[PDB]
Amino acid sequence: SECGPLQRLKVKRQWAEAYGSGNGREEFGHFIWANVFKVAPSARDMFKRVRGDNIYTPAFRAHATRVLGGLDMCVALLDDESVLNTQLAHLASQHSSRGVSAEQYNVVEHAVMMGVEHEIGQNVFDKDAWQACLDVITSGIQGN
Amino acid sequence: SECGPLQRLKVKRQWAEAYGSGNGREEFGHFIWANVFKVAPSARDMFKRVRGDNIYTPAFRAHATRVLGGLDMCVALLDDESVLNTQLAHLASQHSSRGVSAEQYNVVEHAVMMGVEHEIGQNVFDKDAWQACLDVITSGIQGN
Amino acid sequence: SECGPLQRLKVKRQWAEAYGSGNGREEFGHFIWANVFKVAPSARDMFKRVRGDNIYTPAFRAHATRVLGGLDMCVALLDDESVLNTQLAHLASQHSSRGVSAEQYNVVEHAVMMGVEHEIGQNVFDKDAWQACLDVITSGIQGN
Amino acid sequence: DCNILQRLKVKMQWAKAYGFGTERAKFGNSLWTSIFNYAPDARDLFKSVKSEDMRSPQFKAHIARVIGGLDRVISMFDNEDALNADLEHLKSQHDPRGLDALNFVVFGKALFATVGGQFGVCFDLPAWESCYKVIAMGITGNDMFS
Amino acid sequence: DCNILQRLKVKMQWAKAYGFGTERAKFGNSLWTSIFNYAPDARDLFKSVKSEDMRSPQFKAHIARVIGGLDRVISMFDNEDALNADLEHLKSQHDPRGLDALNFVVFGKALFATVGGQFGVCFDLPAWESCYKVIAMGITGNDMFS
Amino acid sequence: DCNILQRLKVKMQWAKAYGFGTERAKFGNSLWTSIFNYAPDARDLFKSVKSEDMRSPQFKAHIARVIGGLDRVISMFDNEDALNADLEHLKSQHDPRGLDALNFVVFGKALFATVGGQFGVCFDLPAWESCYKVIAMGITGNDMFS
Amino acid sequence: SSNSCTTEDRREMQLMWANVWSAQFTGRRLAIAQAVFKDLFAHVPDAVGLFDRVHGTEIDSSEFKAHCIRVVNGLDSAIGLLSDPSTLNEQLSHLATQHQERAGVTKGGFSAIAQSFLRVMPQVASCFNPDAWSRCFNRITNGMTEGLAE
Amino acid sequence: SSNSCTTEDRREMQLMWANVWSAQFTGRRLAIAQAVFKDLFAHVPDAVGLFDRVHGTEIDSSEFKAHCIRVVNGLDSAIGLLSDPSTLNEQLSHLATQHQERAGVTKGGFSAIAQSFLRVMPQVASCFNPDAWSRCFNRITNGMTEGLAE
Amino acid sequence: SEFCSEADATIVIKQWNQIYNAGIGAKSRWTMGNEIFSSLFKLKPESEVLFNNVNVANMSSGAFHAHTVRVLSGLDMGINYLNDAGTLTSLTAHLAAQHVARTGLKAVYFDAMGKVLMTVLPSLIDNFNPDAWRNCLLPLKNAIAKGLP
Amino acid sequence: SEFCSEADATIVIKQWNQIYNAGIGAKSRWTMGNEIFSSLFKLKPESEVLFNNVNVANMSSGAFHAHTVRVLSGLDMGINYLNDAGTLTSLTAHLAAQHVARTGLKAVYFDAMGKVLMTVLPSLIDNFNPDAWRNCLLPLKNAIAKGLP
Ligand SMILES: *[C@@H]1O[C@H](CO[C@@H]2O[C@@H](C)[C@@H](O)[C@@H](O)[C@@H]2O)[C@@H](O[C@@H]2O[C@H](CO)[C@@H](O[C@H]3O[C@H](CO[C@H]4O[C@H](CO)[C@@H](O)[C@H](O)[C@@H]4O)[C@@H](O)[C@H](O[C@H]4O[C@H](CO)[C@@H](O)[C@H](O)[C@@H]4O)[C@@H]3O)[C@H](O)[C@H]2NC(C)=O)[C@H](O)[C@H]1NC(C)=O
Ligand SMILES: *[C@@H]1O[C@H](CO[C@@H]2O[C@@H](C)[C@@H](O)[C@@H](O)[C@@H]2O)[C@@H](O[C@@H]2O[C@H](CO)[C@@H](O[C@H]3O[C@H](CO[C@H]4O[C@H](CO)[C@@H](O)[C@H](O)[C@@H]4O)[C@@H](O)[C@H](O[C@H]4O[C@H](CO)[C@@H](O)[C@H](O)[C@@H]4O)[C@@H]3O)[C@H](O)[C@H]2NC(C)=O)[C@H](O)[C@H]1NC(C)=O
Ligand code: HEM
Ligand code: HEM
Ligand code: HEM
Ligand code: HEM
Ligand code: HEM
Ligand code: HEM
Ligand code: HEM
Ligand code: HEM
Ligand code: HEM
Ligand code: HEM
Ligand SMILES: [Ca+2]
Ligand SMILES: [Ca+2]
Ligand SMILES: [Ca+2]
Repeated sequence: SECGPLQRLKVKRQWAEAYGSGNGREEFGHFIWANVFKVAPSARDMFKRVRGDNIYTPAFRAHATRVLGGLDMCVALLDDESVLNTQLAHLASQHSSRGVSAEQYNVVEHAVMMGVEHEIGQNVFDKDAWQACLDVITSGIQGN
Repeated sequence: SECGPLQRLKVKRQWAEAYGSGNGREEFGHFIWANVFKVAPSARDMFKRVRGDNIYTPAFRAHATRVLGGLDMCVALLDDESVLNTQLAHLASQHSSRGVSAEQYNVVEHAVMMGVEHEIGQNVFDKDAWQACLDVITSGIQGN
Repeated sequence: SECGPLQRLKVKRQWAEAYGSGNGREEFGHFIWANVFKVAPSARDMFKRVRGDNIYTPAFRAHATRVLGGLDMCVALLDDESVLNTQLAHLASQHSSRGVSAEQYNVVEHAVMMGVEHEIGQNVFDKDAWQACLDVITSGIQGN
Repeated sequence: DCNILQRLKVKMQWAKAYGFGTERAKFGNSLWTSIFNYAPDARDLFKSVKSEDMRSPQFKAHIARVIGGLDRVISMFDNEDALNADLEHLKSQHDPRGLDALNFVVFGKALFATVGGQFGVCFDLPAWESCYKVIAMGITGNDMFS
Repeated sequence: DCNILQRLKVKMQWAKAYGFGTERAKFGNSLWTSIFNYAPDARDLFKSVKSEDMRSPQFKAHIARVIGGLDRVISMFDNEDALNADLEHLKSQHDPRGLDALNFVVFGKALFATVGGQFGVCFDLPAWESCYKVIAMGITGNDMFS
Repeated sequence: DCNILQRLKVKMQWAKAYGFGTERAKFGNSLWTSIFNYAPDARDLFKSVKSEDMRSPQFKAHIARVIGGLDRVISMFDNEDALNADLEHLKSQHDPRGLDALNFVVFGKALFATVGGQFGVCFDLPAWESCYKVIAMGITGNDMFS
Repeated sequence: SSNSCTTEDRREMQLMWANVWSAQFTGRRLAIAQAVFKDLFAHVPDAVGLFDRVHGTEIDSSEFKAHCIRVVNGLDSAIGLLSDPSTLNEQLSHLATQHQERAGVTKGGFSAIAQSFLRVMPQVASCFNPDAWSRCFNRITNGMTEGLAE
Repeated sequence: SSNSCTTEDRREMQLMWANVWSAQFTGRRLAIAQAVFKDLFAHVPDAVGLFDRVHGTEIDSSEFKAHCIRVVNGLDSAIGLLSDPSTLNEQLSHLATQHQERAGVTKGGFSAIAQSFLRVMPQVASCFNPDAWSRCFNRITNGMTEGLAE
Repeated sequence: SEFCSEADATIVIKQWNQIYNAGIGAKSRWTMGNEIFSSLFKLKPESEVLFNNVNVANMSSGAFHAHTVRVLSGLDMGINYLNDAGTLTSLTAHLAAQHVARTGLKAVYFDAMGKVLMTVLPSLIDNFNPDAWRNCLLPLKNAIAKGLP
Repeated sequence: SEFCSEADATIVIKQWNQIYNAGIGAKSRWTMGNEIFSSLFKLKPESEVLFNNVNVANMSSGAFHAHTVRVLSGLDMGINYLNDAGTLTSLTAHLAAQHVARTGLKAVYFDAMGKVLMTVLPSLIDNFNPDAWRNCLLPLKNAIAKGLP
């Protein structure tokens, strides 16, 4: 439903836990994008400069590292609207010229969720909270 | 092929084994429905009263518990046509007003099979037996 | 990109490793075909004589054993164009009367890759090398 | 007594205590070592199957045959018809042996002590005593197991 | 060569590698599996002792007899008299078999590979090669082991 | 002899026994301790590489160089051309050292004893003896390894 | 004894085989494949003709090679199937009918290529067990020669 | 010594870092981020100007904060990539070109923010290893300052 | 004398225990008895007449059920004693003395029973192993039916 | 003196053993020799002339193959002795005395060989680790090519 205060705390953690700290990260990433490009192989035409054809190459993993690295920045701020918006914003001016359809900001949302559930287990995963707050982060990159 | 006598025994067991006894059940369920709604997200519009939007919530898990709990009742009777029909029947009068397409009684059949195989391993899973007998249980809820 | 000399060595190994030696083979196979027929259930109409309806039966596993057994023969020769072609050829005259669409020689290619990655892990899997050399083996069965 | 509830129970406790494979041979050797210690004399009744030595394949095979039977009998506790058909079939095989029904009482205690000592404290002694009286009456016929 | 120093040595390495009890049967089965793989043909020379199957008690007994002999022979390496008396006694038992001395060469390599692979890196290949030529010459007589 | 079948074999047994990393240094130290015990004298032929002490990095490096070579040579057993090209290249490096070919025989026994004692009972002594005669003939040239 | 290919025989053959035969070593295969046929022919001369469509006379012909590897790779598939007998049967009979549509192929043909293996394996594979191997090589051919003349 | 960032140095830095820097603790990050820049500036005055588009003068400006966190979160991504060097290189050069299109950014700029970290870490992270940390902080910046003026 | 290797008897005894033990509801036993004989008969109906005493007239009679159970119970004792050649040899000799001292029993009948089991069981057992069973089951058949014309 | 940390040498020695050992078919060795030199040359063709004796004229000659093998064999001994600075230091000094007492060998050539390996190997090794190798391989290069103008 709504990305309230409580939901932002439970998300900060669940993410931090699943985003690991530098071991199962290369796997986290690979798991999300190998879901994005399966539900939307069309999308890979946007990551032409970062080898979207083969998500196994360094060049691309470096990309996904850059993406998920950003998703962090944001989640890390779901509990600070001020400095949060100031980033979601600094991110909006970066995905405008890339012509990204809001429909795509929703296929990645799901992939991320399929991966975080994958990492931390469905038994505990909280969707209404992950679906809620993730939206907030995308409806900020889309400039709102 | 046909849900003979032998096939009903091997199914009773394989199910009982995969349906567990109360531990990996919440996972059994979650695994089946997270397959149903992936091959037919359309279907979730029928489980509106049991939160079909988020298969992670209690309300819904309670639902799936109710469903798979019924599937058991039936499998538990594949070796007793009398008391079996009397249940498949008592179930038919319950899914009529719900307007369920026989096509759907076949997407759930597969999901169940994808989960039982998942639990007990493909190396032993017996499809012709699971496809056969499962049909019999659905062609009874459909009133035949 | 191109199936060079280096790429053929790294593929010979990665395959041999994932093709196992006779233990996780029945699983290797089952994993590939249970991907082929999910992305192209249409295809199962060609394996009518080897029970393509239920990839769990012996008759069919024996088939997949025959197929993957051949894929080996070939990979085993990516480092010997002479005796290699002489096999890819001996294979072309065998899949002509079977009317196989080159589109299908590409759905199996991917399935094989989804399985080899599955066996040996994405962290090491080399796509550009697997996509490259696999093509070479199919563009030989297709008679070129 | 020995209602179906206890029959389904004695079946589980048994199946458990009896085990499979080597377990069976071992369980039987303990049961018979119990019988011949409860009633030394009972032993001479089996000279034909080399009861001179309990380890001889002749006698191990006998043990295999009997408690092997006990297994099948108990396995039918939930089917009066079959159970009685086969419980009868045994009476005819045992009648001519002219066996004092008192040993069947020992086989009862031997059996109990072995299943109970193998199954652990939750052994249902009553259920077992009752449902075994059914097997004895069916085999011996003596109104001692009524 | 094969001076006493190496004789006392080959005795220790052997006694060690050969072991006792089950060890012996096992060591012998490896030595003969080595012989029949070094020279497949050599096998048909033993049809009389059921060499059709190496696990048959007929052949296991043969292995027991031969390397059992090898053991005694080597055990006398330090007594020329006895060693020669018995090394002769064998020549007469083997002469009539009309055996190509070439197999005795295989028995040499088989033996070496087994003692060496059982005793570890410190296997004295030279000492062993020499002192075995003594046993072969004593049995076969062929000037191939000179 | 030393047909390709045995060449592919000696390669596997070797690669296995030789190991990698520390294994190599260790295997070599055992092989050379075998050589200097098989032929004490052979040692003085290596004064230039500090053979006064086998643990000195000077000599450990020599061991690394030689059996390091043995490794490469054996690694080419399946390519007559290369094998011979490099087997020749060694002859020229060793010719001027004016080395008695008899030591190459010891290096043979040392090698065998170490691979066999490291690889276990299934060591193919014959295959190894044959295919090593190829390396010796290629290096020494002496018709002793024919 | 029984002569049956026991589960132990299976694990052993499977292991010894696995090391010597794998896509890892191209060349390890060729060497073995040729060796076997080359051993058959010199023991069963009028057998080269059975393999004419594959240059049985030219052991090095890029055609016979691709052949040799196919036959042995056939055995491989089988050996690996000793782990799943239900499947191995379906696979050994499909190979049976498939070997009947060929001519002069006899139960005695196999018995030869069988000695062929028993003399070849021990040269490349270390720790070979003729007895165990044989009990399972036979287990496989008895399913191939199902419908065949002596 | 060699000064190379060894696998051990990597496991250690990764660990010490992991505890102090994670999405779990919003506020743990800010505190460190600011601390670093606040240490740079007071050591390299004419450096505030390089960060004008992000209010380098207003350490608390909601803009510079979002900045500070971005830079350090950049280091995070890298440190976590010490586990997969092939990728870390592609990622450290993309960061190299990206730091060249900025002005007054020098190899000497980093060397400062490097002392910045060496004096800041030991205050928040327990069990800090200046030597190991340094060998790997440098390993990362040498891939960033690839194309840059002293 | 010698039946099957140990690891074999093992695979067989495990799978067998999966579908046959005293903990199984009389409802399944029955289904197996019938299945096994309704398959034996369709293969050798000439043998159906041998089961008069056991009321073969009706395969659904408490009389006939007991018979299939004591047949399967005897095949229960053999499989579970596979690891003890000693006793198993005697147990199978004893079973031959009976099936022989009985008239009209042809060895080919047992062969029929063999094929029946080989075909029937895999429908009940997970990943049934045809080979392990063949190596263990054949010796049993021939040992039991040793003397049957 | 000091080459690379232990855990490093470890990662390197493992990956190296994966693609280089006496169990590998002469067919791959060749492919590596060529690959490595056909890449060295395209980087420094001026160096191709140094390999006359080894018949560089033809890179497909049993003569030249042996040379790439003994080069790679020497690089085999270094990687496998990374955990023993003592001996490794001597082994690399010995290799310098030779590459130097040889004319026309420029240090920049080795640097070329370094980049070649760094680029070539990752095509053969799974999850090749550029860093571990750099920390271990660089010391080797400089140690071997210590004296080359
Ligand atoms: C094969 O042989 C069997 C022989 O039956 C078996 O062996 C015998 C020696 C007995 O020991 C049996 O226990 C054993 O099954 C033939 O089938 C049996 O035949 C009997 C008939 O005597 C079946 O019994 C049915 O009828 C009983 C009693 O019915 C009477 O009493 C009830 C009151 O309890 C009245 O309501 C009835 O009007 C009648 O007067 C009864 O308990 C059952 O019927 C009830 O339950 C059914 C539910 O299953 C309902 O559908 C009925 O409406 C009713 O309420 C019995 O059906 C006995 O069941 C069978 N056994 C089997 C396996 O079914 C069999 O015919 C022969 N094969 C052939 C055709 O050749
Ligand atoms: C680079 O140098 C090599 C030098 O070759 C290498 O070094 C030499 C010193 C030798 O030690 C060689 O073993 C080694 O490869 C040049 O290439 C080699 O050149 C030879 C020619 O002498 C190639 O050999 C081919 O020919 C032989 C013999 O052919 C004659 O005899 C056969 C009967 O066996 C007759 O059928 C022929 O008519 C002829 O009279 C033969 O064994 C091969 O040909 C057969 O096999 C082929 C299958 O691969 C078939 O396609 C043929 O139809 C025929 O049946 C050889 O092809 C030798 O192979 C090459 N080596 C290589 C790597 O191929 C090379 O030319 C030079 N580079 C250049 C061009 O500058
Ligand atoms: C979850 C929200 C997202 C975040 C936080 C995010 C973040 C980022 C970042 C930090 C960069 C690169 C910055 C740089 O180094 O220059 C980037 C690049 C990019 N993003 Fe996103 N992104 C998000 C969603 C998406 C979506 C949904 C798409 C569309 C399919 C997308 C497409 C791209 C493309 C095409 C690039 C350029 C890559 C390149 O430089 O070659 N992003 N994103
Ligand atoms: C495998 C066969 C099936 C069984 C045994 C089964 C059983 C049940 C049971 C026991 C209930 C709830 C009873 C109650 O507590 O009031 C139920 C409810 C329901 N079932 Fe099924 N069902 C089956 C298949 C299906 C299928 C294929 C659909 C369609 C997509 C479906 C849709 C529903 C719906 C919409 C409800 C009502 C849930 C609610 O009360 O909110 N069922 N089913
Ligand atoms: C990766 C490349 C492929 C290889 C190496 C391969 C190999 C083989 C082999 C060895 C056989 C059976 C030979 C025999 O025993 O008679 C076979 C049969 C067959 N293959 Fe393929 N195949 C490949 C791809 C495909 C594809 C893409 C299709 C199409 C969907 C296909 C369809 C078939 C069919 C329908 C049969 C006949 C099965 C039967 O006999 O009942 N194959 N293949
Ligand atoms: C309920 C428990 C018992 C069962 C299930 C049982 C079962 C059997 C069976 C199946 C046989 C042999 C059938 C054949 O030859 O094929 C047998 C034989 C025999 N039983 Fe029992 N029995 C039981 C109790 C007893 C008792 C208490 C005695 C008395 C001491 C006894 C004495 C014998 C004797 C003397 C034989 C003949 C052995 C021979 O010479 O072959 N049994 N029993
Ligand atoms: C030095 C090594 C050998 C020793 C100590 C040895 C010892 C013996 C002994 C003690 C016997 C049987 C004596 C008896 O019957 O009581 C024997 C029998 C025999 N040996 Fe050897 N033997 C050796 C090598 C060989 C070799 C190399 C061959 C040749 C292939 C060979 C072939 C035979 C044969 C054919 C028999 C007769 C077996 C029979 O039918 O009973 N032996 N040997
Ligand atoms: C086939 C086995 C052998 C191989 C592969 C081999 C290999 C080598 C190699 C590669 C070198 C040094 C090359 C260099 O300086 O760069 C060498 C040196 C030498 N080898 Fe061998 N060698 C073998 C057997 C022997 C034997 C049996 C002897 C005799 C006792 C021997 C005596 C020497 C000596 C004296 C040196 C010179 C050491 C020095 O002062 O640097 N080698 N050998
Ligand atoms: C048990 C071991 C054997 C195995 C595994 C085996 C396997 C095979 C295979 C896989 C093929 C080719 C199938 C295809 O083309 O798709 C084949 C072909 C053939 N096999 Fe065998 N085989 C065996 C023994 C034999 C024996 C003993 C003979 C008898 C002389 C024989 C004669 C042939 C012939 C004549 C062909 C046809 C070759 C051609 O296409 O020109 N095989 N075998
Ligand atoms: C090695 C540690 C460093 C890391 C990880 C790092 C990381 C980053 C990142 C991630 C960005 C923003 C990228 C984006 O907007 O998508 C950035 C921007 C920037 N960095 Fe760094 N940086 C480091 C050191 C430095 C140093 C030493 C200077 C020099 C004074 C510097 C100056 C800048 C500037 C001027 C910007 C642009 C800020 C803006 O957008 O207004 N960085 N850095
Ligand atoms: C290997 C499988 C078989 C086993 C384990 C087996 C076991 C037994 C046993 C335990 C008995 C009971 C003896 C008694 O009354 O004490 C029996 C009886 C009998 N068996 Fe079998 N049997 C087998 C196969 C067969 C076959 C294939 C036939 C023939 C078609 C057959 C025909 C009979 C007959 C006619 C009786 C006597 C029934 C009566 O008393 O009325 N059995 N069998
Ligand atoms: C680190 C990598 C390198 C290693 C491990 C290495 C190793 C070796 C070895 C072991 C030899 C053989 C010495 C002998 O004959 O005993 C050798 C020879 C030689 N190396 Fe290198 N080398 C390397 C790099 C280079 C480079 C980069 C060049 C120059 C372009 C080079 C040029 C030569 C030459 C010209 C010879 C002599 C060839 C002959 O005898 O005809 N090496 N090297
Ligand atoms: Ca959304
Ligand atoms: Ca259906
Ligand atoms: Ca393709």
